[PDB]
Amino acid sequence: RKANKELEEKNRMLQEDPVLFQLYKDLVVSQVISAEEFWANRLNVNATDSSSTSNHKQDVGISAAFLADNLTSDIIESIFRTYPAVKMKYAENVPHNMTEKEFWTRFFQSHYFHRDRLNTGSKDLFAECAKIDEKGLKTMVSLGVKNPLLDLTALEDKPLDEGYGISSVPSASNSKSIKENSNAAIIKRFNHHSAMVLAAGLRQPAVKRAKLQESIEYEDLGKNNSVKTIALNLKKSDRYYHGPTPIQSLQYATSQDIINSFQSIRQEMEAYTPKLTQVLSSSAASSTITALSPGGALMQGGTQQAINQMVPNDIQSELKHLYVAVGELLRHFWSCFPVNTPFLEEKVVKMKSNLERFQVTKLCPFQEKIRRQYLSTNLVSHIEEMLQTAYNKLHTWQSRRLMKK
Amino acid sequence: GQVRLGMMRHLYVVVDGSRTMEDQDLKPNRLTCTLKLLEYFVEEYFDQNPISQIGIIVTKSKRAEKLTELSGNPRKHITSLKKAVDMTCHGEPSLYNSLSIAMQTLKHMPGHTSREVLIIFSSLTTCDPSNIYDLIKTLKAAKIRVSVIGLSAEVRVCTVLARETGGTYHVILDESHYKELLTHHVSPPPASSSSECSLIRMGFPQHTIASLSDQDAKPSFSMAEPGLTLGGYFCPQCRAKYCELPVECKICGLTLVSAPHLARSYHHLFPLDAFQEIPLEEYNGERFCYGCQGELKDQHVYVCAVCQNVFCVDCDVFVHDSLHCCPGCIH
Amino acid sequence: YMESTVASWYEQGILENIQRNKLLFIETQDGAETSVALEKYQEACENGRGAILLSVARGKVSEGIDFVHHYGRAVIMFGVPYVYTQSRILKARLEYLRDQFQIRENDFLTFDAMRHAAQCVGRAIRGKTDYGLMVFADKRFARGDKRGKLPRWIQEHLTDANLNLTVDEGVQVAKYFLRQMAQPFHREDQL
Amino acid sequence: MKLNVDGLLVYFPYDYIYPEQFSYMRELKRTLDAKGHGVLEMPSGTGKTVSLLALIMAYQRAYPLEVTKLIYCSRTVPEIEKVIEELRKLLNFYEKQEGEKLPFLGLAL
Amino acid sequence: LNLLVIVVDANPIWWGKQALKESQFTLSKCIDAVMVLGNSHLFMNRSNKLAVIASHIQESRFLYPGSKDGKYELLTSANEVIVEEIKDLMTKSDIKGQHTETLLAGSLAKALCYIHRMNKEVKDNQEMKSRILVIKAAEDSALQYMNFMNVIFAAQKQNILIDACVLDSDSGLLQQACDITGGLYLKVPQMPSLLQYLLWVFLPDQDQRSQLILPPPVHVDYRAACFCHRNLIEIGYVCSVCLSIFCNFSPICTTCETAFKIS
Ligand SMILES: [Zn+2]
Ligand SMILES: [Zn+2]
Ligand SMILES: [Zn+2]
Ligand SMILES: [Zn+2]
Repeated sequence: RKANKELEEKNRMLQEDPVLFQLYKDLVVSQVISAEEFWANRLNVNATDSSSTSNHKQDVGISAAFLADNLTSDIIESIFRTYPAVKMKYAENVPHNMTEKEFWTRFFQSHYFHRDRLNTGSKDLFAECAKIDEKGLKTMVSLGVKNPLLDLTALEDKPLDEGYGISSVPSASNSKSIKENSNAAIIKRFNHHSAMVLAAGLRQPAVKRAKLQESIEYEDLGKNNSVKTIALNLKKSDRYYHGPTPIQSLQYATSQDIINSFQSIRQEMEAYTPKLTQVLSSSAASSTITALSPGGALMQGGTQQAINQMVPNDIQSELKHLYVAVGELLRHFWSCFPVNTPFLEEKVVKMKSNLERFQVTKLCPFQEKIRRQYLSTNLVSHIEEMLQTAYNKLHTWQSRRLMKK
Repeated sequence: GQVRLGMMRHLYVVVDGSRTMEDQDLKPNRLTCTLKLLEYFVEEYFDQNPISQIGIIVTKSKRAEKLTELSGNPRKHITSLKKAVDMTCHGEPSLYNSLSIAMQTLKHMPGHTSREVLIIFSSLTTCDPSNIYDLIKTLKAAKIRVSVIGLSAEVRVCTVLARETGGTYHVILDESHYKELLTHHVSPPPASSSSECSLIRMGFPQHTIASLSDQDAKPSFSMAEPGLTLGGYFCPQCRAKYCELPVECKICGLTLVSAPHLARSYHHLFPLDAFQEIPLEEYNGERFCYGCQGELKDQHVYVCAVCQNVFCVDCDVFVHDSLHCCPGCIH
Repeated sequence: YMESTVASWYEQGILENIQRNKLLFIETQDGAETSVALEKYQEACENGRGAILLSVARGKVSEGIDFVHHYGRAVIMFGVPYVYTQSRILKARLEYLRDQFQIRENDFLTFDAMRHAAQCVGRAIRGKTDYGLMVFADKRFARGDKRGKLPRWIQEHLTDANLNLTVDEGVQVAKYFLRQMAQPFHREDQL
Repeated sequence: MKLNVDGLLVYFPYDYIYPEQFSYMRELKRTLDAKGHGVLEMPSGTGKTVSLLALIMAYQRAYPLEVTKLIYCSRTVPEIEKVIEELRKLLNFYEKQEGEKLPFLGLAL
Repeated sequence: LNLLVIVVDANPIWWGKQALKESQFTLSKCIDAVMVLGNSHLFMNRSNKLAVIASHIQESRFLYPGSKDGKYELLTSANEVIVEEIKDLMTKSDIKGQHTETLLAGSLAKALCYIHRMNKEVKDNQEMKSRILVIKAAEDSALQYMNFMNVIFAAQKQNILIDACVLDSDSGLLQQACDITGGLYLKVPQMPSLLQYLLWVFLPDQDQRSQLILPPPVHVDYRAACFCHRNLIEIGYVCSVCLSIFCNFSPICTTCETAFKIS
């Protein structure tokens, strides 16, 4: 019952991830800790459905145009972002007096299924609404970024004068055809689709001059070749030369031995070209072979590796459950443990960790009694080593902080 | 460079899965060549920087997919790339959600990691859920470094991305040039005046076999289809059981490193120098190679700076690529 | 002619594919609609999504405008600056140039057409360090007199192999052009 | 780059040109040796306005005894402003090289 | 096609103390076991190659790079030049006092670049599996550890195996190298018997390591100390500028004089 919600969460988990549900039971159901703590400190998930959505790139009416032959696909979500008039129309139509049954029944009508006349398929009226949004930005609605950039004087220079001019013939009030008007209308729709796309993806002296400025700037010489290099001139590199190898017993004796050894080995290598020193070498060959063989010297009675493969499979399943559970326990313990975090909230979390630790040891002893009393094998004492080290760090931290009282 | 480098390095590879990955400008289609050189990239990066990690996102159909999580062993990544040969590459790529998830993890991470993203990016049309300019201002303010390797074209956008996240943008001619670019991004890139210079607490667990023929041992399974582990590497912070030593402590937050791991990347700190390259005969009273005792049958003689001994071309490539030290200056 | 061409690029199934590769911004003879189409054409380049501005080689679109370092990479001159609404000011100025000056009919028409075509395609190298594709799209620019009246700094780089290319041969020359000319061409390659 | 344009030193504004700039000097060497109009063709590579002004200032500096006023004529209003500001860059370079006294009433209209 | 590169630690001081010991086993049987291993390796297949390097105290001079004996001439002439070269090397020698401990990093460097050039010599049909035997008898100096790891990682990249027969004393860096590269380590328990270990534990090539049952791998110590007090560390403090191991926490980093940011 717990929390109308959470009850679905911890539940959804317990159900799915079979390696995690198990754990959740082995810990909560086993009476070691409480369900809230476990689901509480187990935050590991994604940000959103994709950490954002897919912005309307372009051709949101012409990606899979008018044919699938608050949730939807890429096209419906991009229209929901892009044209908020269609958003408010979806607020009106769908909320009042019709449903998707009636609305899609009125969608398989002409211009979308009967192929009547609308200069293109089902994105044609969307392009007409984008052209109306462009004409609202040009006629009804205005812009925003218009100061030194998009200067009024530059706009004033264009369009010549109202009175008759040498080449006034520019916009003709006459000459409105069918195909010519359609081509002009298509251009307006495409230009505003880009403008709406810029508006949807928001979560002249302006452009040409600003990128000319980006090409300028003396950034290279602004600071330095490679910013502020912290030149790493090592002080004591001899610590690198003889590294982390411990100091071997290296006591070469007095330099009289240098002179004695130089004398003896200059006299020694004087002899050469015996041809035959192999009387001793045949002795060596009869002797070298024995070392190679297992019998005699050079064998350690090694590579034995005596194992205890008696009841493999179900004990392996037991140990999978156990190492998952104790991994989660020591995960929380050594994750909160390391820095003391000297306040009262973290110390209270450490006390809850202490309670979970003691009940974890009780559940581990119960699992060892219920498991290892079957055929008398399979030391589980590694998990007891891990939990004993948790026990030890807890008591050592307690004595350390009581010394730090 | 004798400059500070970012040596703990959570790099994070974002591959296209666009429509333009299927174009055949390379000798196989771009997906296959890119993925082959990323297999080589993961190999050489884990061969040269052991502490660091990689994560792989395929960006596909205006959405981003964390294909392989941020880990530090080449087996899982190369297994996933051998899987990802078989993909489809359909739809335009969104560089928003993938950079958002990478930012979300790489905002609160320890300040000393040079958190780096490498975007192998091909196509031209990118759909932006928010505002692209505000995303770059945010990613400029969010501590991370993003470098883009580009295919077929150069957008002033990849230049702004590279110079602001603090990265570098490059466009590809060939197989060989693209190998040179990924080899350029293997090495640890130098740090800005912004990244934290912390002191991470480290752990050095010794190897532990079965004590004395398992006389009072601690038989465990593992810690991340495992068998019965008799012995191995412990974790002194928490005293757990790890098979492979270079694993970030899964239940403590310590980083566990063997003695070679820090010594595998010491050559970045006391680096090499240049070889004085001279082709002609030129006063050579030392006819033989000081590298490997051979004659100089070609007209390229290479002489070091400090000791100024003699080296040939084979010793040049070998010293400057693999051995990373002059054999003379050791003596 | 642009009206009729972009008309018959729609009934014929072409223009959606051009949409799939880049974003069109067609021109109109409004004073404000052209400025909005130009502004979205320059915003699309900043977005990084491919754009493509198709205009008329006579109007104000190509008078004030100067080729950008990255605002126009490939100036596509459709057609030869030819009109179809000439009353008799043209015929009378040509009769004058025959009579009282000595300049032929077919000489002055070719001169006027080529000064407009190479005007709208001749400001590309705004900065010496820029790469600019400039295609001429119809066969008449190869016919010796019309090619002979392009300026010398464009005839110098007009190769006989490039003369009368196909569409796809021109596309492959464009690819090899851009790939050979997107590399680091630093100041040290110019001294 | 300190050009000798047969009478005068000329400080190339920023300091970057192709070898065609040396050829450029020869082309107007003919233009102001004899006064009488003259039609040039520099393509769009070199500073269009910058090229049309460095050498004319070199001649007027070498022998500025027959020139009262320059009337530049560019058509579009942005070009009017652009050519004035490139002339202003060249005067700022000209006064960085010299001192402070650089009398010069540039003026758009 | 295989390439054995024997490296014999010819410390004149150590073998001089060994020859004044008046034991059975002197340098003559060492270099003779080296040559019998070399002739055995050239003897096992026609295509095999051999190179024998001798690390002296101050120089890495190579030894290696009719049939009166009755051996193959390409073997008799090679044995004659190796014998005469070690007699010219070790007998007529020098004497210095500041540098008297032997080296192993330089001879391994020469071996690495020699295997590189001999792999460039190989044509496209055949390929070459290579390894480096190291016959060590002296005490390695600690002072070249910075160098020594580097050649190991070169042998990690160049896929050259490393094997080691140590004679008198154990060597942590060399068992470390034979652990990293995938080679093999062996400490001989009785010296006069040195020749055939080379013949059956170090003679067999890469496609006989997997067939033969060999002496088992000793556990390798990854001991690590500070640069401060040289004592053994289980938890250390490592800088991110100097990249150096400190044992106890200190304010001012000594290795690179770092103005340490304190929190
Ligand atoms: Zn731990
Ligand atoms: Zn040197
Ligand atoms: Zn060499
Ligand atoms: Zn330091």
